[PDB]
Amino acid sequence: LRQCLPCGPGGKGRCFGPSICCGDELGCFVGTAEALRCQEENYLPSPCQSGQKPCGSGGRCAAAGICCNDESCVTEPECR
Amino acid sequence: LRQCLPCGPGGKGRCFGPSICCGDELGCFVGTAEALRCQEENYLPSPCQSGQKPCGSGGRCAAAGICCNDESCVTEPECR
Repeated sequence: LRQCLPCGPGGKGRCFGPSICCGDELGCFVGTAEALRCQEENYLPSPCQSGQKPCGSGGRCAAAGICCNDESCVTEPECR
Repeated sequence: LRQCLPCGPGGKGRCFGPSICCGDELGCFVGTAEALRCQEENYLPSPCQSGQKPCGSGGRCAAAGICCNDESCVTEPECR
């Protein structure tokens, strides 16, 4: 599968959704200027590979201590 | 009730959780440096007033198109 789109400061983050941009050390940007690029995800039916640990309801440990699916993010200790 | 703590760039955002900082036009920062100040919320038992529309369950429209509670945020059109 294709890698998820790079986003945020220095492209250190990855798009987990159309409006979600996260990096392990950066945290998660939801609906901010940093996640603007991620809008392209809506035009790629191809699911992407982040390589992050699965979590919650079909989620992914998008960042340290944060579990996000394509539309939400929750603080999760298990993601540390 | 006390107003919620200010956070983010130019203090235009406010803390909805210990790790969540949002601004109507800025979007939401979950676990990012912008939300570091929000940790202080953990040492304030009393609830704060954000003056924002309710949403989901316990959630508040923290930003245009985003509903958040103390530990999570979700893209929500009802918040636009």
